[PDB]
Amino acid sequence: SIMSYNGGAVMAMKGKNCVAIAADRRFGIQAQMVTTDFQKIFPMGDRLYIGLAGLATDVQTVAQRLKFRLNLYELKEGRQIKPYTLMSMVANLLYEKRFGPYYTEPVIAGLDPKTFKPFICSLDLIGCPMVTDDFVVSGTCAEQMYGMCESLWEPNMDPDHLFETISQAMLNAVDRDAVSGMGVIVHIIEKDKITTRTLKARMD
Amino acid sequence: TTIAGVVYKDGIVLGADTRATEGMVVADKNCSKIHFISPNIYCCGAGTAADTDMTTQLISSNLELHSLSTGRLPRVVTANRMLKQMLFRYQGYIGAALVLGGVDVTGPHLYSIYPHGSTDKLPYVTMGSGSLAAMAVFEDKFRPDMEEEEAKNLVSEAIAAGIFNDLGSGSNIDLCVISKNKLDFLRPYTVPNKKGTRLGRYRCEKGTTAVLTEKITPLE
Amino acid sequence: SSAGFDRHITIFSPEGRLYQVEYAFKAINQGGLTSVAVRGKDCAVIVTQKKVPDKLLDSSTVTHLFKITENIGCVMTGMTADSRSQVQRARYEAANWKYKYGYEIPVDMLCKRIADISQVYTQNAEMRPLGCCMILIGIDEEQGPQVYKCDPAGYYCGFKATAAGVKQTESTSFLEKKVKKKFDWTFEQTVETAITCLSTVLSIDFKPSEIEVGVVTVENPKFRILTEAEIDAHLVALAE
Amino acid sequence: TGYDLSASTFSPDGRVFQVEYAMKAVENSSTAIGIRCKDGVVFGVEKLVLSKLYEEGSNKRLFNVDRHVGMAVAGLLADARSLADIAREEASNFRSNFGYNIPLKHLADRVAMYVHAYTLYSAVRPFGCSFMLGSYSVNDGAQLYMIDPSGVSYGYWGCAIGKARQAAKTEIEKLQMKEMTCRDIVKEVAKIIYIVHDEVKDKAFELELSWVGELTNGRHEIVPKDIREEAEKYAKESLK
Amino acid sequence: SRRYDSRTTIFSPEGRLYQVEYAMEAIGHAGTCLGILANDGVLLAAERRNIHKLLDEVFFSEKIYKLNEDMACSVAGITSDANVLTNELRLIAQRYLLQYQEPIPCEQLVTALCDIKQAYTQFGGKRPFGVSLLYIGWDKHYGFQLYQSDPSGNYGGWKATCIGNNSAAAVSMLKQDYKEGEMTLKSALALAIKVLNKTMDVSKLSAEKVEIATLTRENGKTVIRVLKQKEVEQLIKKHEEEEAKAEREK
Amino acid sequence: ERGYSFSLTTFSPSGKLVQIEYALAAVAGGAPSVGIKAANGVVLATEKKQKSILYDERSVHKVEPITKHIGLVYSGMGPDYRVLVHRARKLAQQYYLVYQEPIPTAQLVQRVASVMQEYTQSGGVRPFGVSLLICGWNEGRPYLFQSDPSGAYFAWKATAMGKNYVNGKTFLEKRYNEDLELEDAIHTAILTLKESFEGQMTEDNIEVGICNEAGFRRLTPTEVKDYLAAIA
Repeated sequence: SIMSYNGGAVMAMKGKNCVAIAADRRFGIQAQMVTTDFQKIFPMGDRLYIGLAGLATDVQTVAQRLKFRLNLYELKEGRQIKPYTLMSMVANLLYEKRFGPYYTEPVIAGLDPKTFKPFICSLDLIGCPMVTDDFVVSGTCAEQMYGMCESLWEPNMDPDHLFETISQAMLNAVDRDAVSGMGVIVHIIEKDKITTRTLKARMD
Repeated sequence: TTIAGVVYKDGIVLGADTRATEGMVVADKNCSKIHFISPNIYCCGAGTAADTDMTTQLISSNLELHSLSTGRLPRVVTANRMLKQMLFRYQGYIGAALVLGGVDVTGPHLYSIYPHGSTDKLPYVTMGSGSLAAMAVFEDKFRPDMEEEEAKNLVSEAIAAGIFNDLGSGSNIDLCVISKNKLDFLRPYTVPNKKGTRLGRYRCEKGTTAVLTEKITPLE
Repeated sequence: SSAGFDRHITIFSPEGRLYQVEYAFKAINQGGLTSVAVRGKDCAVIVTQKKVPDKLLDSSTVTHLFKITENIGCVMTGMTADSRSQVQRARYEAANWKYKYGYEIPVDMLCKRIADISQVYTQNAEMRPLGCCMILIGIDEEQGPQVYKCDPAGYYCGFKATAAGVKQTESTSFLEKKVKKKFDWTFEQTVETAITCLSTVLSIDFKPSEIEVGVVTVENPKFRILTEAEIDAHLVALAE
Repeated sequence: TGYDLSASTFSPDGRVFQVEYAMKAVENSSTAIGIRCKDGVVFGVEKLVLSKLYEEGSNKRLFNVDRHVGMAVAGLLADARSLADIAREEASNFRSNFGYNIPLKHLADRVAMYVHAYTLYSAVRPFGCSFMLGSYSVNDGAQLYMIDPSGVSYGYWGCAIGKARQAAKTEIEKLQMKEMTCRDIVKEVAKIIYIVHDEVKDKAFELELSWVGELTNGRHEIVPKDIREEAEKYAKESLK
Repeated sequence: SRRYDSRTTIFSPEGRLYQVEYAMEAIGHAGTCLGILANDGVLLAAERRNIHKLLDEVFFSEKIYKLNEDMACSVAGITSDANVLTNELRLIAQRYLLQYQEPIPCEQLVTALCDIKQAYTQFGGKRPFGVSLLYIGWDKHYGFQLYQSDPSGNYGGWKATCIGNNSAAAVSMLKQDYKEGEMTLKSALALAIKVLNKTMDVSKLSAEKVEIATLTRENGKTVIRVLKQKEVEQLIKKHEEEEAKAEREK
Repeated sequence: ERGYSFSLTTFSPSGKLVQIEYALAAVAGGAPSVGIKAANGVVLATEKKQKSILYDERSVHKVEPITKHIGLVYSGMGPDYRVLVHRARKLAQQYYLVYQEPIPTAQLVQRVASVMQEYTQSGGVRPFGVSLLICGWNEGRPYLFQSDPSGAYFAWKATAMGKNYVNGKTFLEKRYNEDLELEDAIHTAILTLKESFEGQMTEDNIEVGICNEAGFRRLTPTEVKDYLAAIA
């Protein structure tokens, strides 16, 4: 398919007071990789990221159009953007191309800019929002990622076991996938600091 | 997806499930398919999820603009006229199955709107994939001028019929009661299904994952 | 005083006035005509004379009473050509309410549409501001009868009994002495005051041919123009 | 002065002089009258021969808008042919959209709004024309209308346009109009033209007569003019 | 139709312009601003024209309009004529970033605005902008920069500047007390308190009447600093202390 | 039209804009009004006189809502007020269609004045003759803003527009203070309205709307007659 042209996987997971997000590193064309440093997670302010998966054209395109509208919003207002406000912003930007759609599926993770309250959501390729309380996934290897998080997620989790759960969720699901792999980067953010780690995966 | 509605002797009862599928995989266990339009009119959606969301916000924006200009309460025939005229112009490319219900000065009114522009005023309607199961409950057990608790028994029975018979449906049951003065919205009403308990401890402790490179960035 | 082109187009004076619109208020007065509206407890009455100076001039093609919709009638003052072009604006946007919104337009919502149009004539500075006046009646659900007035300046307000034309300052001085002294308004109570207010300002005691009476009542909400026979019935009724 | 330049500026007493100037521009033209009997409308236009100036039959001011609708123009000439092109165009769209013949009440209203539209802007001038509208229908009767340069349009039983207007309508009301057949009126209209316009002003004049009615099956055409010749014979019996 | 035109496009019979000179004299009244750099960092001096005691002051930002993560401006002229220009110039800097994914250099942003301001003077008879404004910013090629703007679409590079007619005498002070690369950021600040002491005829230099905003270079952040009202007051008391110290020689 | 598009407002040789100064003269001859922001909500009060005993009072309104938390009054000319109300009604909706969130009160005044400033620079039209007062309790702290026909805008603790607006300006400076309540603010808003009104003050002579954090609310003539006890 068009979604399976380059492949990819984006997973976000809500913890107790922190939130974690992870993605793979492989950039390829249908059988043939090119590099292992293709960025799919982009910062949108502090304590709030966004992940993109699908066709690599629309990954680099939407992440610049969203950054275009974001800097105009944070200069007309004095404050930063709320996570609900960004979800309504992205859903507007995908619905404008209703019939010539972008081939991407965004994942938004972040905290409250006032409290420690986390937030996760994911959207369709035409812009239907969907908020949950445990996890959201996107990419080609979706069904393997549902089998992990339905069997490993717990409600109230410290940032240590949240890191260990989302690590085992990615390393078992992406290695089952063929067109995705070549390393996994994990962002785990909280109220006071941002921790970014790279995992040791199978490079085959 | 199974939505339904009925008109009892004083108002309108709407209902739906909260499952939103994707292909053959359950994507959302708790969706929301009953929408706000005005303080007296709600609407239930079916079909393409983004097409129902972006349409129901535009009409609710226009009726807020209309009623604040008139200074009065909106009418259900106004929202019917906007939807059948908008969807006909887009020639059915916007797939949105709708159930429109509200209480006016003239009383309760119920409509069903098909994604081409054909509209029907009926005392009871069903839309969605499992709409055939709920319609068999309606025709078997309808009588005119029911009470409120008799009608709430009927809709929650009909939505549950689409839960246990259709693959695309099956979750918690929403309800809403719109009357001449009272407005009730029940995001849980009946939980028919649970999840079983986890038997095996699967947790390995912190340190069972190999990490290549870490990075710390403090904030304020 | 004159400054720039304040006497010519729609710009501001140094005092804050603008003269072209207040030149338009006495553009009504060359018609030589006076219209009277009176709202009662369950009825609303328009009354207006006409002048037919020629025997060769017809009788049915003179009347200013203009049926807008089945429930809304109106009367026009000012010059004739600006008055008639105002009417098809009102006829067109009354029908658009039925097509866009389904139900019947209120009498108050129509005067918002008219006065916002007449704003733009004032608001833009390359178009003539249509020196004619507008008076509506109509029945509303749970509100009773109504009487409104639109202006070439573009503002509207409801009334209880308000005349227009040439003789406002004499008629409204009559009605203020008439309304506020605790008068109960039946059907014929409104009609008898509608003739005798005009019959004392103009001092005529007329034949039943010169005047016209449009009526609406909450027993028959249709707008209705009276016949000279039943006009003569009410005319000798106040002749005790 | 100072306020009479554009057609978008009001005078400081409440009127527009550009419309006022174009009205008496119509007054300087020759006399065209009109009248209706109980089953038809009779037109009559005096036309002036200057010295020779044309093949007789040139530029006749009795136009022909529709099969059952006729004109009788006066005032300026070139703008009258423009209004004839508007009125022929308007009756075709009624035929195409609605599928039957245009009523004369609507055809007067659609033209008069178009005449009104050139009285509001500084980019165009008002028309310098005035005319008549005659028709006949078995479901309607005979109707006769009249449009000024300002845009006021209503009915008459008889009217006159030109220099001789008030002096020409004094003897129109002397006739009976209800009981007459139009063939009697054809030789009547000849003498009203022939009484007025003494040859002190212009020595040579010539009479046209147009005629629609029940005898003409609703269709509009000219009189048999060289045929039957009872216009000029019966008119020149006014020698004393 | 033709007699109502104002003809704000024809030259003067002297052989010069006629309408722009009327516009440039409005800038000298209603506002007084300046900015000074000589080393790492740059300041901006503002002045409250309306200082009435019933205003909210809840914007928590003022004439200093932060238009970018590396630039801001100080405007003086017709007030809401700037709000057209500030929203426009903010988007020119942002559509550059969409095109290249690299921050806009401070030079060619000013050229983008000055082509817009000229375009109303070239053709149309549209009323020109009665707006002059300043520029501060950091780039990868020259570091800290100042730019003056004109209603005519003319600009230039500066190191000490002026807007207000009261600040025409400040140019005489800025020729007298300026240095060549010795901007410790207390010497530049005490100079700016010294300028607005003599120029602004409001006595004793109340802290609410003025405003100072600075831009310092961080590691990679380019911190734009709008300093609060407490440290204004100790800077005024510092300058009042230096005036009492310097008068001991007399 | 034809495409003339030339602006009728140019600079003076002194360096001023004359038509904007003349439009402010029409604002100063308008009906008096006042607005006070006191620590929990904003109180707006206008001065509505029917010229005759024949007018209806429940028809024409002055305190006008924009959203469920944003109200707006004026002092100027009547018909030009209803233009930019309907403009601002629609303009609040495109924020809500995009962001799915109620628009902040500072965000309208950015956008409403941008409509109003560009409208003066545009060709072949006069400026408006209406000043505004905008209120709203967005994010706890309430707000009170004032625009004008010159396109500018400000932010007042308490101010007054209309006739005798400098006399009520000195009155609000002495009578009002830093903090009050909502009920104290209505008492002094009528006290500055009684400063310049006519003799009798009834439920129809004035008309008052308020903001709360519970939302924007317009007062009915019952409670205004009820608050008219201990007048001014």
